Amino acid sequence: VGACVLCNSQTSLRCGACIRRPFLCCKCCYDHVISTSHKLVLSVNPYVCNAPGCDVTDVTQLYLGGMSYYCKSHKPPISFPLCANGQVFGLYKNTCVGSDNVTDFNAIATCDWTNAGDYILANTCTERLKLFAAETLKATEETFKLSYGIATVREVLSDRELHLSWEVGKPRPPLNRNYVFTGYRVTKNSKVQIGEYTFEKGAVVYRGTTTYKLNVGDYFVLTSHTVMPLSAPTLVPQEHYVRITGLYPTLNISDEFSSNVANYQKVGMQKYSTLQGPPGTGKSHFAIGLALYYPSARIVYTACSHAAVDALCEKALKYLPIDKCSRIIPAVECFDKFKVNSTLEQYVFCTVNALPETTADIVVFDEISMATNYDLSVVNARLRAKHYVYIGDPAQLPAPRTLLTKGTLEPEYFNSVCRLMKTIGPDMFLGTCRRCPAEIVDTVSALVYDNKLKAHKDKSAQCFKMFYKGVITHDVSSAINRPQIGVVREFLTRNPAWRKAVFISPYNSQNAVASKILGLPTQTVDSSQGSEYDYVIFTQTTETAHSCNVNRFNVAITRAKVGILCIMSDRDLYDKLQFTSLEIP
Amino acid sequence: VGACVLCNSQTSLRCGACIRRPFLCCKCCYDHVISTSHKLVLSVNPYVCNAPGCDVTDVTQLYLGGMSYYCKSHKPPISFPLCANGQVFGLYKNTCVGSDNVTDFNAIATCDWTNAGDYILANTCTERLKLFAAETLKATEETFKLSYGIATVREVLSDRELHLSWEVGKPRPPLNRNYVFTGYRVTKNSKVQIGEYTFEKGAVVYRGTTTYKLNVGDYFVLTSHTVMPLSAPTLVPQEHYVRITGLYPTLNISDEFSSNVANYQKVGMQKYSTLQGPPGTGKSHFAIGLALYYPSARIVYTACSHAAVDALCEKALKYLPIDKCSRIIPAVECFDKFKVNSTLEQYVFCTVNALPETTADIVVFDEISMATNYDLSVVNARLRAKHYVYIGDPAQLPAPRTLLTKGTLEPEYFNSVCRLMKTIGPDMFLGTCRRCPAEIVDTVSALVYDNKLKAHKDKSAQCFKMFYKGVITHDVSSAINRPQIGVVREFLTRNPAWRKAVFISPYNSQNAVASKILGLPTQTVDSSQGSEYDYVIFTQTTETAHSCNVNRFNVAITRAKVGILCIMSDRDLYDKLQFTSLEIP
Amino acid sequence: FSSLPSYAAFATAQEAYEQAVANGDSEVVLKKLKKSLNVAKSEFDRDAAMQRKLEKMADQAMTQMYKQARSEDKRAKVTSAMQTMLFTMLRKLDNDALNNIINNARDGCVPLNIIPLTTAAKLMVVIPDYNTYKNTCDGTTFTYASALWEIQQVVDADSKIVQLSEISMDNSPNLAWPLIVTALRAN
RNA sequence: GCGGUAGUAGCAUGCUAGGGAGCAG
RNA sequence: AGCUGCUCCCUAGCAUGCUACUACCG
Ligand SMILES: [Zn+2]
Ligand SMILES: [Zn+2]
Ligand SMILES: [Zn+2]
Ligand SMILES: [Zn+2]
Repeated sequence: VGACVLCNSQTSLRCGACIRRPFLCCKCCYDHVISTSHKLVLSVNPYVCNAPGCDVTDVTQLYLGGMSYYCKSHKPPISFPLCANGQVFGLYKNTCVGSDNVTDFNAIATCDWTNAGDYILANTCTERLKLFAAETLKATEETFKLSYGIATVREVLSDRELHLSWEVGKPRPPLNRNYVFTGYRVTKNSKVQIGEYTFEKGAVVYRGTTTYKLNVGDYFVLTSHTVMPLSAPTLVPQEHYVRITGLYPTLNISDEFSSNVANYQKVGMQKYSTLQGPPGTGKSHFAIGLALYYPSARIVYTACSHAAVDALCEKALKYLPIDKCSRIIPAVECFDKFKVNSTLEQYVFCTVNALPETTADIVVFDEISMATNYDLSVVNARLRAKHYVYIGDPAQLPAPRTLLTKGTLEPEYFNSVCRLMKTIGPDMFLGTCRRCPAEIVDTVSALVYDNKLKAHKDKSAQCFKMFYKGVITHDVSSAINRPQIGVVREFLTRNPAWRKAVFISPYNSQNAVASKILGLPTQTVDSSQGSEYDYVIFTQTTETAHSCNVNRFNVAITRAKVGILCIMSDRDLYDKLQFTSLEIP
Repeated sequence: VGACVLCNSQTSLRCGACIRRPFLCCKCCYDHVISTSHKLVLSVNPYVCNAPGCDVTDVTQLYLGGMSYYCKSHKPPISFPLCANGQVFGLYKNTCVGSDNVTDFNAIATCDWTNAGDYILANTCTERLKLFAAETLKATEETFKLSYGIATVREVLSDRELHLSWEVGKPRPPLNRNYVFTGYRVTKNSKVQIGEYTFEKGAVVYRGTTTYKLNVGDYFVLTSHTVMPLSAPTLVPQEHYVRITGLYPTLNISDEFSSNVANYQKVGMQKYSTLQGPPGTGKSHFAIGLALYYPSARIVYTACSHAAVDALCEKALKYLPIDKCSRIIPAVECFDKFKVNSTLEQYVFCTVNALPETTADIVVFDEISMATNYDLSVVNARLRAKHYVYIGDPAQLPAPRTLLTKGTLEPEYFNSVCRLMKTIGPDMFLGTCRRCPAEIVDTVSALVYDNKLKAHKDKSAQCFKMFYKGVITHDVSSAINRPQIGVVREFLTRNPAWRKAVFISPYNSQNAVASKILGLPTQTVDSSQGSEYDYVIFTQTTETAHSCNVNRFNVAITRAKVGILCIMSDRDLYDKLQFTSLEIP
Repeated sequence: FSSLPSYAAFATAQEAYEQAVANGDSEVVLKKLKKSLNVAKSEFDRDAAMQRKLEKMADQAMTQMYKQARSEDKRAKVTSAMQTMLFTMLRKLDNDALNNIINNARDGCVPLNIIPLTTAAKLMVVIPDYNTYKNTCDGTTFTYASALWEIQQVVDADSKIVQLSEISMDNSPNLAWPLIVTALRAN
């Protein structure tokens, strides 16, 4: 027992029927339970009538019957209503202030997190209430994700190709590269240890963790975690230092980090670093640059996935002596180039999923778009450093949301730090980019790139443009273009030097079937971070908003040192982004 | 204590004066107690006036007496009537919805199961009420079968011939081949272990279990069981697969089973196999055909009697390897060609009477005609496999009913599955028969054989038929024709090659006596299953409905590869079925 | 009680009484109305105060009935548990040695203390220190109770496996030192 | 005016029952 | 994780008893 969230007074009650059973005071809980449909409260004992085999679970109908709570037809001669006076009988009934404006918590509870206003309230509410919204999001997605089917493989067709069989009553969720499956191997006693995999249609193509034998009867299931409550908020109430505290500047100047010397002082006197950095503007070069700002300082690496800490690592093998550094991995498939099970050190690479509890000096965050309110806050919830960096930008895709069907989340309300670049403003950016020719910078600036970025090296006049509409026949959550992959069929072979490029499609089924005629490597822009290639191909597929919005293009256009093909179907960003247009074969 | 059958709500009361004391709710119990004359209810204690040496057992005249229930003339000053408000005082008096239409269970309770409407309600009522009706039928038969006399043998005349004596107050039942006797050998302490025997008039002829000495004073009694309640219904709510689940088709085709290939897929996607199959059309050949459809499958062989599992076995010595196979026999005389006391295997043959509890894949049912609502449901009450076979047909005789004296049971209401071939339709049948020439196929089709079947090989023109009337003087339940066995006397010796045939009679007294002039083996069509012979004789005897009807005639005619004799007395099926007719000597 | 016969009589009696009081007719009218509403509250007393012992007694009976049902279910549960235990421990003693030593008795009675000594298939020895180990369970096989046993598996007080090569006189001070030897009866 | 019976409220003694705790052999 | 004996505190029930107030009647 303890204090409540909305009210901060000590209480002993819960919403039984609500999601994550928060602490709520007498009048506090009364408002929450009378304004909406949660009508089950838990004290040290639950509020139910102990009548043998009775049914009722309401709160406003049960009464007191001496030692216990009883039903109306069950109650003794004279009683005392448990729910009166505008209060529910509980601990600390006097020191309770309550509240009037309860529409916030009521909406957050009764919501299903399906539409845009859901997240509008999730951010625009109280910060503790937004932590609660984060945990409610996690619980809802966990409950909805195990509710799908079980992959009961029965055949063995080939390697990376099998046949699927699923049970009655549960549909089969979108076999995407977004949500990883999880399987266990059968035996007479138990069934365990196959790992996490990723399936899609083929015959069924599977993406396996590590090579082994494919047995019969093994199930592949989207398993869930045991998510836990949060302690610290998203970020700290912020501050500007009077001095360079716990820090002292360097003595020399670094060639690769001469472009960021103006970025050293500006955050050495505050906690956070509000980054506005497009993919490939020296995004991670400062993660090793500001690292050697003072090698005695304790820098904390975070990552969205193991691929993010790999991009944070794939250049740490040259400038960083490995005398004392490590990365955290719990008891899979990834780079492990540093120490394992070493935590308190000079440099700690880490994915937020298994970060230990310590205190340090620097915190080099990994791209902020993927982070929601939950996982960004986990860092300061376990490791409370007292000045930060927030590498990343809402300029790219976030971590996707499963049942977001009505109008998709806006490019402002990703998470907490995300909003104050267009509410207070940014301080962080490199005036130089790293891949982009003139085609990928200036016209992209009229987008949410703020009319801010120049080109690295000058124009190539080589990124292609199309003029068509496309014909589509779509599967359960995927859609392939017979003609629009037939139009690129003419562009590829008739431009013989064009095929060092990787064609990407967010409907990876397109990349599944395009390898049958062309064989180019498959890739989706879901994990377009880390991929940095010279020639790239892209298409529009459907002209609907699953890919048409700003954050869905700009992960794919900003890729090339030379050029990218863009097969257009719609006219919005066809009129927005301009490239060289030619004749249609 | 638990839920009631009519209501599915928890209760604590019994219909005490009623047959099988089923669970009934408060309103349920009041309807059943006030609509008809069972007026004795049992709570955790009985509703009986505890006055010393009282006599009242009624429910509505007893009153409360404080701790106990007390009689009107013995009740305390102020009481509380136990049966008012339209309810009987019992547990869970609130959560009981009751029912209005109680005529069904009332009629099922008060009936004696002697006429046709009895079984009409036993079938057309609720399926759980069909379980209850099956148990009620079994209880009525068990209490009526022991109520007959005791066979007190006191003589020793010869082997298979003795003399009977029965006590006062009990008649001796029909000495039939339908109900088996049971004897126990006398000694000074107890009397046990002679076995199951079958008697009839001689002198008294006995069909003995196994050879032993016939002592003096041994009784032979129609001993009853201690039958138990049921759990599972007749059959599972049905379903058609989207795949071949729990199964995988074979690779080759079989010569013996190329006539059934079209029947493989048709139930490979559902549970039950409702079969319309005339006796001997490949009736059991598919049991070994579908068995090796997939030899890894778990196939459950049921049996009607050990003769039925023998007909299942009498062909299994060749196409089946005995590497892992068995049949069940509890601690007698029959074939036991496989493992004993082995249950969970590749194949287990079994008679439902002693089947254990496991889980399997295939269930090959033996002919459904005998099976009642009880016995067919027993199999899935103990072994719940999840696709079934229902080999059998209402085309033949069922197991007889003892006191079925009024209107005989109709050929549609045998059991559950037997109704939906002329209510929904049948799916299984072999378009080939195995013995029948032209005389026993096409004309039989105008009967309940659906104008469906052809001959195996063509006409023989050898079946015999007569034109007479018959004269009968009958015993307690048997009837012998002195003249009509005298007219076949002229047919036999004056056709010297006629005497390979066996003469049949439902009144085996005819076959008992015809052996005194002819000596041909005795046989009745009570167990005409398994008997498949070249030459056969039959006669009509009395023209009444005991043997003239559809399932009573057709059980005998479908027998010969060449021909059978048909001695008619009535003109219904003389005009119905036509054969070779000649002059009467 | 709210809808019992006394209520209508009492209510209408006082309604008419007070309507006539508002009329204010006589001096005996007050006495008569007050006597009526004395004897009509003498109906709402027996019918509304003693009617409530019936309900309380019925509830006493109902709670007793619930208690008896629960106590009756627990008995069946424990009966099943006990007979399952008996039958499961039965399936280990019906050997051929037990039949032998029972058919060698002159009445079928034998002392119980000799049943494990002559029929048990496995032996367990608990050893406090090294000298006792050297006197009893030395080597791979030993003799005891007129039989010969062969060793398999040795553990210590922590239930951790010890190899037969570690039980020496020099390595003794490094072992958790009750030792438990398990041996099998040799034919 | 008193006695009795039927009601309502408070107090006292003990008797059973349920729960928590302490000591001794 | 046992068999007894003694003591303190809290709750509920019933009987008995005391005392007080209303009603009927004599
Ligand atoms: Zn709630
Ligand atoms: Zn209740
Ligand atoms: Zn009844
Ligand atoms: Zn009585």
